[PDB]
Amino acid sequence: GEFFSSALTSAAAQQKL
Amino acid sequence: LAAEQEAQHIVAAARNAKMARLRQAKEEAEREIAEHRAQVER
Amino acid sequence: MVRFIRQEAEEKANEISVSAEEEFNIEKLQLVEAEKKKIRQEYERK
Repeated sequence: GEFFSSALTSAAAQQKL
Repeated sequence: LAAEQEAQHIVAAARNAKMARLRQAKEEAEREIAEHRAQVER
Repeated sequence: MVRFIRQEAEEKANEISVSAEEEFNIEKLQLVEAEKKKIRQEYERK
C-alpha cells in the first residue's frame, strides 16, 4: 500500500501485463 | 499504465466488432438468396 | 516495450474478431447457398 504510488510511477516510466 | 489501459479497450470492442460484422455479412448474404428466390418466382 | 506487447495482445484479440467475422461471412454464404437450394427444392415441388 505504501509503495503503490511508487510502483505506479515506475510502471508509467518503464512502460496484458 | 499505458500497457494495462490500451489492451482492455480493443479486447472489449473485438467481440462487438465480430458480432456486428457477422450480422452485416448475414444481412447482405440473405439478399442473394432473396434475389435468387425472386428470380425463380418471376 | 510493455505497452507494445499489450497492444500486440489487443491486436491479437482484434485479429481473432476479424477471423470470426470472416468465418461468419463464409458461413452466411454457405447458409444462403443452402437457402437457395431449399428455395429451389420447394419451388420445384410447387
